[PDB]
Formats: sequence, C-alpha cells, structure tokens
Amino acid sequence: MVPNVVVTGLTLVCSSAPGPLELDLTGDLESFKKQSFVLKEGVEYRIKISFRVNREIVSGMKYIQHTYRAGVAIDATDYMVGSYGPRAEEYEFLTPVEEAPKGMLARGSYSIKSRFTDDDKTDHLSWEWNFTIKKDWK
Repeated sequence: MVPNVVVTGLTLVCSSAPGPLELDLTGDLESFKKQSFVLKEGVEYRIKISFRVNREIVSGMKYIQHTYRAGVAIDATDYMVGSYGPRAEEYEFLTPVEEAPKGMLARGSYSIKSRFTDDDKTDHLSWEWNFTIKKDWK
C-alpha cells in the first residue's frame, strides 16, 4: 500500500535566473549536499514544491524550511500548504515571494533543511539543499 503523498521536486522559481533551478526529489537526496543553486543577491524568488497524492484527500499540509550558514542556524519558516485530493497529475505548492539577502557580508552558501509534512507531523519527505548568494548570476 503505497505512500499517500509523494514529494517529487523542488524548484527555485526566479524570472532573472539564466536557467532552471530544480531538484528531483525522487532521486538520491544525499547528492544535493554537494550541490548549490546560484542566486543573485537581492532578487525575488519563490520555492515551488511538486508532489502527488495517490489515495486519500489530505489537509493541514505544511512545508518547513530551516536555514543555516556554515552550519549555524538562522531561522525557521513554516508555510501552510493546505488540502489536496488524490490525482495522477502532480500539484505545485508555491511559497509567497521571498527576497535573497544582499551585500558582500551576505554572499556565500546557505543550507536549507526542508520538511514536507502534514498536521500530524508525518514526514512525507525531508531533504537538505543549498543556494549560493553571489553579486551576479555568472
């Protein structure tokens, strides 16, 4: 009896980005710790989580991101994802607009521990990824 919820991807949505910033969450999660998305400082972006619901309607879904710099915790954000019914086609949850930090002192890599859960603390999927703040895209 398959998992009711399957998280399939994370996308850093940003118009200015020279190319797609996507993670296939159905693959090897450990690999992302060795990778990072370049993100120009000060730009606005959104995090898009792609997922599927196989058998039953869900409610009170939540997406959580804890941020770190050099392994030192900074903050935690809990996003309400909502309710979704079973469907073959993936759903796409979008966080509200966020802004990349800005300034030389803010540049560098940051790690993000992500958790896609429900109102029961059920861990549908947990993964760690990174973005690197730079002065320019290239």
